[PDB]
This record gives sequence, structure tokens and C-alpha cells, in this order.
Amino acid sequence: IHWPCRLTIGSNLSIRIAAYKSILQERVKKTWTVVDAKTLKKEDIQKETVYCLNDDDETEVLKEDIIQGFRYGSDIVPFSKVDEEQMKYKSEGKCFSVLGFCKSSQVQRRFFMGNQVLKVFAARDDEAAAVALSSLIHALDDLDMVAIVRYAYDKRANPQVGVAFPHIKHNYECLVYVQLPFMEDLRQYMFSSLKNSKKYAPTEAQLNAVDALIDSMSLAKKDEKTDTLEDLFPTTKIPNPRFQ
Amino acid sequence: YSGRDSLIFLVDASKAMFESQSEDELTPFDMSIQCIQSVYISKIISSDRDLLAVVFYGTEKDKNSVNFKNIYVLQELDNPGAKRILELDQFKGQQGQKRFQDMMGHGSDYSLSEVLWVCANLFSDVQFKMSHKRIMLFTNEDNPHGNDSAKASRARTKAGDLRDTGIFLDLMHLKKPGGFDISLFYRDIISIAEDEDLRVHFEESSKLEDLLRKVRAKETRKRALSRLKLKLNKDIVISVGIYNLVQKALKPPPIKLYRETNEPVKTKTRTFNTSTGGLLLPSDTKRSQIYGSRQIILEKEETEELKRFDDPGLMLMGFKPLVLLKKHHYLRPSLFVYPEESLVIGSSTLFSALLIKCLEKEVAALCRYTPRRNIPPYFVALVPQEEELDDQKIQVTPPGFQLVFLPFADDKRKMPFTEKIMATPEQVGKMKAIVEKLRFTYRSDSFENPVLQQHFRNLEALALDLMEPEQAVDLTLPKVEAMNKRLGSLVDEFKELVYPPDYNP
Amino acid sequence: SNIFEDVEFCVMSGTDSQPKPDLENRIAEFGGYIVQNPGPDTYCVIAGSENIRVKNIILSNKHDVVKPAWLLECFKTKSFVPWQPRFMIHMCPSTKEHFAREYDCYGDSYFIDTDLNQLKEVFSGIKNSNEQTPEEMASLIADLEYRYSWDCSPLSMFRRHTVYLDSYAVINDLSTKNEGTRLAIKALELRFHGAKVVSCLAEGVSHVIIGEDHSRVADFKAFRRTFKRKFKILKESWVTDSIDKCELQEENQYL
DNA sequence: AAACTATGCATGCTCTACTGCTTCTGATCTAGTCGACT
DNA sequence: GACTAGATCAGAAGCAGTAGAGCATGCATAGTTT
Repeated sequence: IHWPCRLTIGSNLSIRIAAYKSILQERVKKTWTVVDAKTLKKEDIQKETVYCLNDDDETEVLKEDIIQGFRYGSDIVPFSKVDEEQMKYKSEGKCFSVLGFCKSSQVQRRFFMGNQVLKVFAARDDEAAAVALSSLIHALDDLDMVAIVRYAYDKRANPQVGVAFPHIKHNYECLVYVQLPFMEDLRQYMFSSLKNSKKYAPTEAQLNAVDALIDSMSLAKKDEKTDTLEDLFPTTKIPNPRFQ
Repeated sequence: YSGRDSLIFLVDASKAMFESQSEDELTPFDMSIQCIQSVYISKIISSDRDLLAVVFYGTEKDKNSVNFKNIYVLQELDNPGAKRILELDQFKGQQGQKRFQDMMGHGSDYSLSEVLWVCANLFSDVQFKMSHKRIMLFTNEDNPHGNDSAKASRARTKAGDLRDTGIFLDLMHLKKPGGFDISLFYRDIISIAEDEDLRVHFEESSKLEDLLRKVRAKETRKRALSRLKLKLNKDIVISVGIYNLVQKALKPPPIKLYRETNEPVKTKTRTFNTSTGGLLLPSDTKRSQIYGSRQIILEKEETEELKRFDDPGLMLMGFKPLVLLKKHHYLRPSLFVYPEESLVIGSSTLFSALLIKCLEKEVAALCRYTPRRNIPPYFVALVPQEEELDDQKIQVTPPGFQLVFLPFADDKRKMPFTEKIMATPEQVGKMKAIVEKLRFTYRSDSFENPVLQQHFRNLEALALDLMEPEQAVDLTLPKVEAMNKRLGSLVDEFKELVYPPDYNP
Repeated sequence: SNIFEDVEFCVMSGTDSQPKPDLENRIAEFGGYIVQNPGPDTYCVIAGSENIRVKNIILSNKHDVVKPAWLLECFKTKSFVPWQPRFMIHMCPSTKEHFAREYDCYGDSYFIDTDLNQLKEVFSGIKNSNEQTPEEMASLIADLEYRYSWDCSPLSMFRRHTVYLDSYAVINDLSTKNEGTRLAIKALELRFHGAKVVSCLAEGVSHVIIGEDHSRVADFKAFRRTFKRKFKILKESWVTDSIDKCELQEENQYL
């Protein structure tokens, strides 16, 4: 299916766009059902959830006598569900706004986040939107830039900051959007340097052997008929063995 | 870094600390209280497992484990909480200042050796392993023992003993009418003395501004997700640890409390036959899948065995040019692979040689990845990473391998057919002008998660009983006002060039 | 002494003279059930401060917020006192409907009479508004006094007698304000006693006061001829005698 | 032609298991002090 | 001898991250009725 929205650079410009999920991890939809060992029937199995206090007597409490709360460090503060819904961050749903434009070098793959990649095309059967999107894509490609944008599927979806970059092919052209990490999602881990290390300095013979191994195990062949790199082991086209 | 963090706040309670030079300027005691509260909040949010203590010296009343005179230990080393924050805030206001004077007193003789001794005793009373032992001295006085030299020598000896033990001390000098001279007496007490911090200070310490800067983000210590095995061959083997340099941030899980008494409630689950009414175990159950009219029954162990191909770890397959790794072929966040050397010796040299050779040849190592048992294998690419450090020798990109998951055929979806429509040079130029107008520099930490920040603020308001929760400004908004003011007439020209008059987008 | 018999009570009082634990202990010992959070069974929540929790409860119109003073008074008399708008910070729709019939929209009642303190609190509840006008407000005040026979007040004696004073050399000209000594004080006192003083001589002027300056008597006598209603020129002794005797003297003796 | 209903899907939320890493705690070996004995 | 100390090493609790299952709910689009 297509996700329709409006790419807005400011408060006036707006381009009708449709986003599809280009890449998304595939999972089995059928779920294993627990049944009784003897009768092989689901009816003879029941799962019940009960709540009790931290006491030997094991006092029983109704499900309607439980309040949500949160730990604040050495203590727990109640936080009712209605209170949380009232005080939770609220924003307009289905927003695709271009926060800004940045050099493609400033955005690195290693910082990519999320579990999906979106492909954004112009609105179907819309000449003006297609022309505007093509102009934007060509300008970004020529300037070697990407668009840092704000994305939200709907009202409930949490706002996300992502990067959209051009993707131009002779068959079609579009934008590729991938989520970017927040300042809270980055881990600052320090690792000891390996280039300046003296205890783990390889010798010349070891480097030569590693070079020979790398050359021998190359998975790409340089076809001289067109002077192009052909992949002998393309793992992207292989199906997932788990399903089979 | 293994252990916890211990922080003790020493707040001087002399008369000079309770006077304000100019109007509209909070007294140094109140400033110290606010700094302590901010540190408490930052510790509660980032890492609540640390220990914080608050000790006052120079007060009339005394409360110490040894019964030293003129020293009060308001809060012993313990995990931070809302109760301690409220207790500190009780002295925040002028009425709180009066309460502190009445219940604590001020204007009494004291010895720095005594406060250092009680601080050391407090440190020695913690049963947990402390990675860092730190003390902060909030005092605007620079020559406390100006009328006695024996006390100065005792304080010097105590400071030397604390430094030898491993205690790291700071002096958060505050505003003074005349001026603060660190070189006078405190120079020999600070663990580390900076050459710049030698002249007389006529203003507040720069550390105070940093301390007051509240930070709202969970800090996680370095930890390897898995110490897996890389097998170039069935005989050649090395050990490598996997880390997640980037990880999604989730709010703390909610907890169920009893409404009547507000206490934790234990949650339990059970399964029993509707006929026999007896407890059942996972080993006394079968998994069923219905396809149309047929039913297929498999044991739990069989279902687990279904997704079993190879043992956990990384198995090398070959090397591929980096040009073949598409940027848009992203499925999951990338991981970091670094040699361990704690399991198999000699792996570090092999890893370094492979890294440098791959960097020279610009080839990524293709491998089969099995993070855990009973997990289907995946295809991953290890791209070598060059150790990158910015100015002043601060690392920004560690050396190792970047593991990127290569999507399978099923993970890819086919897009609907579309007809290409090239844009004329004029429209492309107008878009170039707009983009150049909206130029901006991007950094990894230029944005904050509004949901998490709002949740933290709401929790703070609930815990501290504040009137309202301070609204957290979100930088994820496009601030259309500035963009419109900057673009000018470019948008109208672009619309005229592209959008027909009878369009109404 | 279980006046409170199996009643759920939620206390959320913070910055107040009596802290939470004392109120909780008193409620527990007074045969009352104390709960940290409100539920469907709770019928009122005590709140002495407008904290975040109290505001959230107010926004969710499903509970009643009561000031701690209500519980203190209940303890004082050792009995269950009926609710009043004074103690209620919030009113649920059921309680709002209940109070609407018995009590006025403000903190005033329809059946039980009002006293000095109660009327003071009622006036405190109503906040000042600016939908009135000086002229219409004065007219309404005069009508109210006339309807209920309130013309015997000492400070409202000049309510229905507007007075124009010759404090300007040129009539109907504000730029010619005079520096008179007795005249300014007399005008100030007359306006203090409820009289209406207008800087512009309009058709509504009914009385005129002129001091020792007799030069302008002819001008006033000429002006009053054109006026449909002729005003009266009175000496400064009339007002002084009226204040001294605390009642309106006849102007015929000072014309 | 327009209004109401139907399916369909996506994403965030909750729970329960699963595995692996880190820290705390309980069981097991010796120096010193007092005492017993020949 | 006995004991208490001291140290010291092996098992259990907590945490973090992942997968699999079931649902809230709202936003889109296809079909039926007036």
C-alpha cells in the first residue's frame, strides 16, 4: 500500500508524495498455538494473569485496583494512565517536513536507525508534483546533499528525525528515507587504538599473507568486456532459508 | 570503569557565605543548594545506581559517626531520591534559609582536617565497590585558617592522605566581595591544580555553570553484547566482541502499584486444563498450526529445532568491493566488532592486519552471522573503520569493524511502476537556490527525543510536587517562520515555474 | 466515635501547616479509610495546594477536590459537616448539579441567610469585571438607592444633585483651569459626598456653585436663559452647612 | 452522486520467555590471641 | 583447641537486548445503501 503525505519545505511550498516500504524484515505471520497434549484442542487450555501483594499471605487484588507508576530512583511515583495520556507529548499527525539540507558526507550509514527504509515518489497521476519532486531530487544530486526531515506516520506515531537522499535510476527516480539517531540513542564507548599499539603490531610477512588471502577470496570479478564488477555471491537475491 | 560513583558535597556554613554583595543575586549557600539539586536530578535520570552524600561543616549542631564538633552530615552516601531533593529544597528559599539557621546554626569554628576525616569515614562505610571517589567543596573562603598554622598543617596532612588513598577533591569556589585566591591555601589541597586557575577570581567558578546544566539521558557503561567467534576457517578462529554504539532509547517500563497503599504488586501467570483444573508445564503442551482444515502438531523442542542451522558466531565467506554495498540496503542498525583477546591469544594482531589490509584494498568482509543458538543465520558485511580523532586528541570513531546486515530477497518489496518526468534546467536551478538558502550543518546529537524529554519532565513534576512541568522545547520542529523569512520570493517563483495556476495543492 | 464509617479518603496535601502524615493518621484513627490514590470508590480528595496531581484531578471531572480546612473543621466538631462551595476546589457534574439547585453559581446560598463574613467571602469569590461604564454605573447605583429608599445615607446626599463649579475662567475649556484655593477643596468634598462634577457645562447640569468671584454671575444668568432647565447659583456656605448638619439644606437661603 | 459500513493495515504497547554480561553474596582456607595439656 | 578474624573463589540476582504473541486505534480505501 502507499502512504500519502505532503513534503513541505516551508509554510507555503508543498508537494504531494507517496511513501512505500522498500525494505522491511519479513516474519512468519502464522503463530504457534498452544493446545493440550492429549486432546490436541485449544479450548482445554487457559492462561490467567493474577496480581498479589509482596506478602506471605498473598493478598489478592482486582485488576481494577492497580495503578501505573514509574521508578524515580530509590522510590516509585504513581502515574495514572489517564494522567499519562493527558500529559504525554502531543503533535500533529502525518507530518513530513524538511527541517534542512546538509552535505551527504555529514550523514553516515553507521548512524542509520530504525527497522525500515522508505521510498518516496510523487503523487500518482500528478504532473506538477512529479515535476517538483524531480527538480528537488536533481538539485540535491547535483549539490551532493541530503534533506534532514521530520517524519510521523500518524498522531500516535512518535516523531522521528530522518535523512532523505536522492535515488536516480534510468527507470525511475525517487527519494530514499532512513531514520537517524537522537542524541539519547548514541553510546560513547572508548576503544584502545590499534594503529599505535606496539603489543599487537603485525609483521611484514603477516601482512603479505593477509593480502594474499584477501586477493584469493575476492567475491567480485572484473569483467573486461565492459570493465565492470560482477558479483559472484550476491546475498541480497538469496531467499531467507528459515521460511523454506 | 568498574564500580559506582561516590560524590560528597561539602557546603561551608560561615557568615560570609550567607551574605549577598549585590541585589538580585542569590546567596552562595542557595547557589550551592541549587547546584546540588541539579546534580541529584542528573544522577537520578542518567544513572540512579550512584551514591551521593551531603555534609555541612561550620554549623552549631553536630551529627557525625565519631561525634566531631561543628560538622553535620545531612545525608549519608546513598542512592539519590525525591526525598533528599525535597529535603535540600527545604533550605532553598529565604524561609528555608531561616529554617537552616534555626535547626543547624552558623558562625562557628571548624577544621578542614575534621571534615576531610569524616568524609573519609563516610567513604569507608560503603560496602559497594566504588569506581570513583570524589569530593566537592563549596566554599567562598580562601584563607580559613589564617589565625592558626597548626590547623593548616593538619589539613595539609589529611588532604595528602586522602590523595594517596585515591580520593579526588575539587574546590567549587563561589563569588566573594574581595576575591578568591586559590594559590593562597587551597592550592596544596586540590588533587589537580591547573596553571590557568592561578589568578584571583572575581566571579563564579566555571564548573558551576556546567553543574547547573541538567542532562536528561541514560548513560550506559561499556558492555559487550556478545563475545562471538570469527572463523576464517574450520581451524583458524578468533574471538571478537560485539557492541551497539547506537541503540534506541525507550522510557522506563511502567510498574504496577496497589492503589490503596501504593506498593509493588507481584504479577504471576498459570495455565491449567479447563476440565482437570491442574497446573501445566511447558513440557506438557504441544504447538498446533491450522492450515485450512489440516492440523499440524509439533513439540516445543521441535519448533526450536526448526530455526537451527549453525552454531552461534561469525563465519567468514569472502571479501567484496565496497562499491557493491548499497546505501539504501539498510535493514537493522549496524553493530561494532572489536577484538577481545581475553579468550584466544593472538587474535588482536590478526584483526589489526585484516583491518589495515581491508582499508588499503577497500574491501568489506562478508560473513554469516548467528547471534545466538536456535536463530536463523543472516548475511552481514564488516566494513573496516579507521580510528578518527578530532582536535585536542579526542576520539570520535573507534577502530574496528562495522557490521551491517544485508537484506534478504524476502525483505525487499517491489515498488509500483511509475513514469519518469525530467525537470527542466530552470526548475532545477530554482530548487538549487532554495536548497542553498536552507543550508545547515548536521551533527549526530543535534536533536532530542521530545517524547522521552516530556516523560522525564512529567515524572520530575510528579515526584517533586512542582506546580507545573516545565515545557520542553523540541528542536524537531521546522520553525517555518525563519525559513519563510529567509527564502523570500524563491517559493513563489518556483511555484509559478512548476505549479500551474489552476492546481490548488 | 466512628463518625466516618468505612469511607475512602485520598489526601494529596503538600506545602501546608499540617503535613500529610498527621492528616493520614487522624483519618485512620477516625474510623476512616486512607488511600494514597483515588479510585471509583473514593468520594472526595483533600488538597491544600494546587500541585500537578490536583490539576490533573480537576481536569478529569470525576472526583471532588476539598480543602484541608474541611477536615480540620470536621475534627473540631467531631461530626460530618455538609459541603460548601468554600471548601470545594472542584465540583463533579453530579455535585455541580446538586449545588446548582441549593446554592447560587457563586459561593452564596438561596435558603440559608448570609452574615458579614459570609458576604465577604461571597464578594471575594466574584472577580472584578469591566463591562460597566461610569455614567451607566452611576445611573444604576442611583436607581438602586431610590428603589430601596437609600437616600438617607450621609455620603449619598448629593446623589441626585449635579454641581458645576466656576473653576475655569472660560466655560467649556479645559486649558484654562484656575488655581483657586477654596473652590478646589469644595469641589473635591462635594464629589466625595456623592455629587457629580462635570468639567463641561452640558444640559444635564442642575446646580452651580460660585465663590467670591461675582464677575461671572451675569454670564451664568445669561447662559441659563437658553437652557431648557435653569440651574441655581448657590454660595459656598450651603455645602458647608449641609456637611455640618449631615443633611441637605434648602438652597433658598443660599441662592 | 453522496453517506454509511467493511476490510485492511500499520505502529506502539505489554508480557513472557530466552540468552549473555556484570556485580553481590555465601562457603572455605590461615594469623593471632587466649586457653588447655604433657 | 577454639574462635574470630581475614581473604578468596563459585553460585545467584539484576540488567540489557532480542524474538514471538496479542491488541489499541486511526487512517486509508473498496463496497453497499439512500
